[PDB]
Amino acid sequence: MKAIVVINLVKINKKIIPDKIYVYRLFNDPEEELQKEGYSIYRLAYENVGIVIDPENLIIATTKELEYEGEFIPEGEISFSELRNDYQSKLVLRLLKENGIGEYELSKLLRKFRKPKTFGDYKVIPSVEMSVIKHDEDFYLVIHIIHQIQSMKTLWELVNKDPKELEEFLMTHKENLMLKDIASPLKTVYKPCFEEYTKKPKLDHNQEIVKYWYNYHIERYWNTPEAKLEFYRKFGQVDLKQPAILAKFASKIKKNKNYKIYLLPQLVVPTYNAEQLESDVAKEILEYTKLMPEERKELLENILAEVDSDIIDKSLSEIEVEKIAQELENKIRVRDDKGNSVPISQLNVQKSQLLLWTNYSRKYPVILPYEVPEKFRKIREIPMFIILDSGLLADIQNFATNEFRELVKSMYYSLAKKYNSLAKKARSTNEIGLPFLDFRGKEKVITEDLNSDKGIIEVVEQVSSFMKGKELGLAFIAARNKLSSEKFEEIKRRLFNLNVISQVVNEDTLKNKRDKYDRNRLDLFVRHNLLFQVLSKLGVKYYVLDYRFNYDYIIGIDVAPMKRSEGYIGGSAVMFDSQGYIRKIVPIKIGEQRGESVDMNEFFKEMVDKFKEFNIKLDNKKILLLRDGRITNNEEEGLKYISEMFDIEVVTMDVIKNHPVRAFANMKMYFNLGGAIYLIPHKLKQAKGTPIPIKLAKKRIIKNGKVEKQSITRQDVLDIFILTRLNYGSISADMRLPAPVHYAHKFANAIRNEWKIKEEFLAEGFLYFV
Amino acid sequence: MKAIVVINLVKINKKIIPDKIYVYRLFNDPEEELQKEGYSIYRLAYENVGIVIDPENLIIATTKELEYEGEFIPEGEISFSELRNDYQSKLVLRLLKENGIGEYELSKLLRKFRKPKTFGDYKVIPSVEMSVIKHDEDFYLVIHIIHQIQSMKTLWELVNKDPKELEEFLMTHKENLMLKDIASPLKTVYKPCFEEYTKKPKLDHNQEIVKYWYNYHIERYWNTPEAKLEFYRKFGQVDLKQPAILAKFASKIKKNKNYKIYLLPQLVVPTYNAEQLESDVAKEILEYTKLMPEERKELLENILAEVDSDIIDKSLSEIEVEKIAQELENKIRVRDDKGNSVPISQLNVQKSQLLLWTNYSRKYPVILPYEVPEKFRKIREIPMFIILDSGLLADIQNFATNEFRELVKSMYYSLAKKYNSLAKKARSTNEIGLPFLDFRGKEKVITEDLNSDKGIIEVVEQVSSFMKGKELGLAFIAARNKLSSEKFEEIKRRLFNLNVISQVVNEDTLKNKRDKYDRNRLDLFVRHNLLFQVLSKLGVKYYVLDYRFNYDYIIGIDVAPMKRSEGYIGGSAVMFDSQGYIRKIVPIKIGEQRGESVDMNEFFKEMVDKFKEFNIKLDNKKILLLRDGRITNNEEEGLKYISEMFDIEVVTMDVIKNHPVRAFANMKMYFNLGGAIYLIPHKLKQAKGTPIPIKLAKKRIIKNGKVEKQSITRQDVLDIFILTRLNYGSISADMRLPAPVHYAHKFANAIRNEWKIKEEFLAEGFLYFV
DNA sequence: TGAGGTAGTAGGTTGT
DNA sequence: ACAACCTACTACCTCAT
DNA sequence: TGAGGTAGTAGGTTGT
DNA sequence: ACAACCTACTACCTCAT
DNA sequence: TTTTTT
DNA sequence: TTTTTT
Ligand SMILES: [Mg+2]
Ligand SMILES: [Mg+2]
Ligand SMILES: [Mg+2]
Ligand SMILES: [Mg+2]
Ligand SMILES: [Mg+2]
Ligand SMILES: [Mg+2]
Repeated sequence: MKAIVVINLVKINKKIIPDKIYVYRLFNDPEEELQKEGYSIYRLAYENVGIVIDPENLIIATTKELEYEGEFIPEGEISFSELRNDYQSKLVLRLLKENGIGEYELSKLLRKFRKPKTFGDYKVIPSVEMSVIKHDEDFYLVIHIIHQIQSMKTLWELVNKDPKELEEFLMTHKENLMLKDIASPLKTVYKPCFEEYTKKPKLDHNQEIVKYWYNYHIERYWNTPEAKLEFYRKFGQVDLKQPAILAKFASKIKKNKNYKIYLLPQLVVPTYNAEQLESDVAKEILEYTKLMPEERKELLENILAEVDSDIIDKSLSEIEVEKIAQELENKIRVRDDKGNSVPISQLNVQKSQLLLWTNYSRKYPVILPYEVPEKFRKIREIPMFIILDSGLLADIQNFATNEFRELVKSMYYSLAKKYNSLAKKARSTNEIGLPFLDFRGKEKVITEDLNSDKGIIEVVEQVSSFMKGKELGLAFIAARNKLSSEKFEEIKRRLFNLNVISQVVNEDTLKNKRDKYDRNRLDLFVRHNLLFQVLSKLGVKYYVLDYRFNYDYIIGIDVAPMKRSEGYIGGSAVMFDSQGYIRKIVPIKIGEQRGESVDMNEFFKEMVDKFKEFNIKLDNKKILLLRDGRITNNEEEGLKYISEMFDIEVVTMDVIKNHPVRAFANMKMYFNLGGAIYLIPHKLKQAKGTPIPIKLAKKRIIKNGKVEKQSITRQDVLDIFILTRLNYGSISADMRLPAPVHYAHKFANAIRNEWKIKEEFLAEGFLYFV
Repeated sequence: MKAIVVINLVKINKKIIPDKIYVYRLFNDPEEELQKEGYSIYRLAYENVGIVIDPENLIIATTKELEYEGEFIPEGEISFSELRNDYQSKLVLRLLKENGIGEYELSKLLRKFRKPKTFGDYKVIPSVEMSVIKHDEDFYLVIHIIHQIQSMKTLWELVNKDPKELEEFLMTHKENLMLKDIASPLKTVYKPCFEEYTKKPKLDHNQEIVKYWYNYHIERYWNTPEAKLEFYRKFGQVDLKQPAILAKFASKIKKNKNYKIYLLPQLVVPTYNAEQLESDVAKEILEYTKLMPEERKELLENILAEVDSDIIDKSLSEIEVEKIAQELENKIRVRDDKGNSVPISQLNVQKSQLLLWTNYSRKYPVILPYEVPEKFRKIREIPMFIILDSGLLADIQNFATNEFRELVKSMYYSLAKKYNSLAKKARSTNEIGLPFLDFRGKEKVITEDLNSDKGIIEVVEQVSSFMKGKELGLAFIAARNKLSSEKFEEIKRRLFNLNVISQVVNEDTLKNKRDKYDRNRLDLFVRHNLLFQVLSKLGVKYYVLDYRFNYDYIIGIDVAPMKRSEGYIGGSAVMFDSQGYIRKIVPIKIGEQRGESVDMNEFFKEMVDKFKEFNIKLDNKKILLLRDGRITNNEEEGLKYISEMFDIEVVTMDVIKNHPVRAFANMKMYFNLGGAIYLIPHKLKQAKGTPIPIKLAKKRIIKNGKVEKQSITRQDVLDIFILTRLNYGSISADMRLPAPVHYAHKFANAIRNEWKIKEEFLAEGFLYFV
């Protein structure tokens, strides 16, 4: 099918294209030839109305003649047609500013129809973001409406000038509080310092220090007789009862991490966080930053109407989109009562209703898991523990215990008996069957304070003592609402170290997610999701795709920052076929690295010993590589080297999720724009908000040490959309990313927290990190 | 016993002690109140004849009145007696320079009796290093004679100006070559850039670039008409046939690692490395930097004789040392023919002659291993592989194969049969016994190019295919001389991943270490060492100490850098007793960190689940903690927190191996100086050189959250000396560091290369990283 | 990389 | 010219009867 | 931390 | 005012007959 | 509802 | 000397 939709793009008149472009080459960084801190090769090319076409060799392209006080050589001339499309778009975007078409102007135009509002102590201000895209031979401007939230009160006029209140404020927001200094014209963000173990802030009470810093702020920046008037009006006199906060830089470009700083809690403001604000106010600050497609369309049309210039057009652009058929969603292969491989279509049911029979067994068909792991043939008995945070009230603890026990016995055991016996065990003897989750007897319910080291030590000691001689166990943790991080991660890591798979539920769910009719029971949605997630963590694949993929492997790659270091960690997820029609999932860990660039040589070496069929078994094996972000130049250069030796053919694509392009409709679709493909694979069930598409770009084929660029066809889009529909963490899931990228992200995040179990469950689809 | 020895210390006249010391406090870094190049708080205190007594708060102590162009406050006055001993010593050292007693003067005085020599293209220059120590109430100056090696030829006049020769030089020293720019007055060191995979340098041939850089060097630094004369005399004209080398900073303080640099191979020199120089010249450059104790004594006495000043004395100092008895070395507990526990004393044999019977069995007693791992009760079968680098000649390959097979069968199997049968298997049935190392049949000898990725892949494939269904194997690798790093480590890591323990021998050993009588056999020393190391890697402890230690555990801690990251890795080694008389070794991995400071909270949490007896079983457990280096303030602060909860008592000591203090004698001894203990535990078997002592300092006791400083007694020194004599990597070993620190270093280095086997052999004494 | 020792080259962290 | 210390790498030299 | 979506705050790497 | 993307964290809102 | 089933 | 011993 097809349709016509309106997108937030406006055409650009061709008269803006420059006639003559000069090219210059520098010999040294402008920051060193001269001495002006902050000056870079990009600022020099910006001030001359130009772009940087070679950052390594310092080669820039300019419209005017270069006005530089250093050393350079002119490399000649160039025409607009000899630049690449990206640089053409960047140059056109730069030229749009010289005609008054800038973000500073369009934001002011927008703020005539949407006014900056004030909620509590914060202000929300609309703004726009502008980009340029070359579709075929015409340039289009992309305008995206965003909001910014700022604080109108300093840290002094927030705690009512009581130092103790400042102490509570600093201590209760220890993890994620940052202070921005507004008295400076750089607006640098700092982080407060805290004492180890004992917590508590690090204040210093000394009048001389505060006097020196206040006078330094006056003298260094506002060094005119006039400016001191607004300095005294904005912040007042030199308050002396205010302590000084120990703080460090939030960034690291300056480096030299011995730079102590003293912050006066009178010239700084908190940045923004809804955790430090009342719920009734956070509800209305939100729902103002989210706009329906119609509101965006009317606002953009008004902005275009109130622009007086020939350069840009007066109406938004319309594009032709290709709709996605409904039949594509219903392409999964579940297994029925007997043990067949019936499509889910021929049961008059949808994927969401997959465990409705376990509570009724009279109105909905009985549906059984498609795949069960191999180690469950020998493993038939699994201990289960219930851990409860002592910070909850007794009624909540009893409710959580009862809910966990009922979930295990009433819901899981029915499936465990209908699968193991009714459909399997042909004559008193079968091999693969669902295990048994004990929870039997006392001393398996642990009630310790999970927010302290002593409680965690006691919990670990108890579980380890009970776990002697065993190899796989399950745990249900009922945690409090305010459980700090580095304690959640610690609990999960120390439980994984004993080969115990854990599932955590927080207090707010146990108190506000009660059922519709029976208000003394957990909601059906939550219970079904919990059972599905536990089954997926135990290695059971409840359904598989009915699609037939043309490749032999599908690999997703992602990179995550380290916890306490300056480095990065790579992670990947690999899906095999062995016929095309059925897939498995195995996570692969790539080593540490210095930047966001995966060493493709070490990845394939690690992907050879973890295999049996090799990458060159008998003939050429085709590999599909989806990259979260973009394929860097080093990754592409290192793929030709692998293709030279291993004799494989790689097809690489880039998946992007943060782009300013929007389509003003609510349906699953895709369209081709600027050489890339924008795909909306999901539908929004909430009233307020606009769906964010997925950008597929830069498809290329590498073989025999050669790279050939290609264009994305319809089959690739259909394959990506099909891979989108494979989620093992939620039955009623409508996600955006494809499965390999989605699970590579989670595996990288798990490695960041050093969550490893046995290295042998990973090979058979155990997904503890899901 | 006792003796009197001469140490390189000279007394200092008390008249130098200052009368009045001023104290000042700054408000901001002098690099920011003003704008200089590298001005710091330490340079400011140096130029005012003073020290920095508080770096965090910027509090400095000065002798003169402070002359500063910024903001500061005087904190009052202080007397010399109120400073700590370290700051008193630093102040006295600073005051020694104002009287002409500096390194620049004493080095010039020394260079009258030792002249700077020239070997090949390098120059060796003597110099001195000076320190100050306060022993009881008098200050002593420590003078240490060192040498410096510099290059008198640029990179241009080293390759005879042939660009191809320059390419060969750059490619053959790719790993460890650095270039220092001598045309600059900062003498900054750079590292050349190379192309990935394909290797080869990164040169740029362009006359304009070389002209610009040469003129920039002339203009920026030597900006006087006179200086250009020596610039033209030193380096010559602007040579134009010289390419430009791509290079980056060797350091990282500047950061911003996109700042490429172009180096002219005419203004830079190699720094120094004996790998790039002829062997006959490297032999004579060495043996000139090493001095016997007598030469050092005469040189220092001459230096003191030719000093005209009252400030320092005219003769070296004499100290009273306590000798170490011979009986202490012979305190190991080996096990005899029957299987008893006789001390090695009652056999008329020494530790080195521990396997002389396996070749004679008629002149020396038969000696059996004390301990054998528990996993060998079930394991009775071990595959053995022989891997040979294809870069060796055929005769060397055959010799290596024959030597490995003979080592396994003639030497090991005799022990394996005398232990398993003659002494064990009382009635046809025993449990613990030595396994069998196959090398059975062909297809267990692998000959592939180990310097390339293809050869490593093939080797891994073959070993993994043969290793199917097994759990422990052994490998002997015969590698070439020039085997580059990152290939050795890769081979070891990929072999460990298959649970194969490897031992590597290089080509130079197989060609020059032939036996005395039979020149077609490997030397006895090398063969015995190889067998001992293999046995230790397999978990067999051939001997244990006869000492009785007063503590329950001994823990050694070390920190190592990361390979591709900016971070650090902690490692530790723990020795248990369970009675005080016997010891086991278990390595413990501490997590990643940002600096050289181990998180003591996470270490003890990891040391609880890896235990069974806990740190608080029934009563107080004493822990001894030896730190490689020094205990940082954060580590000490985090130990009181642990002592508060876990109810343990920790005794911490600092072990230092790089200090300028020397004793002019050759015997095992120790003495007390400046509050620290200097211990010489080994004897030098080479003619040239002086033994380097071990500095034990800063003993302290932590319990109930309280820290009490203590003094090192004789029992602590005896314990450290006894722990020194426990090495499992060499039978004829006389090392310096204690065993826990020595093995913590190796475990940290192994973690740096990610060498992990199964996490279950680690807990029971396997030492694959030794 | 037989392993330990004594010699060099370069760089980093801590201090409190 | 900020002291003390760590780390990585390279080279020779000696070991038991 | 039921899991996914849409909204904010801050920071980093790549380009070639 | 260097684009164009990634990461970490926080908050609400909706889900299957 | 602090289990079954064999 | 590209093994035993059971
Ligand atoms: Mg990414
Ligand atoms: Mg990700
Ligand atoms: Mg989860
Ligand atoms: Mg260390
Ligand atoms: Mg070490
Ligand atoms: Mg070794």
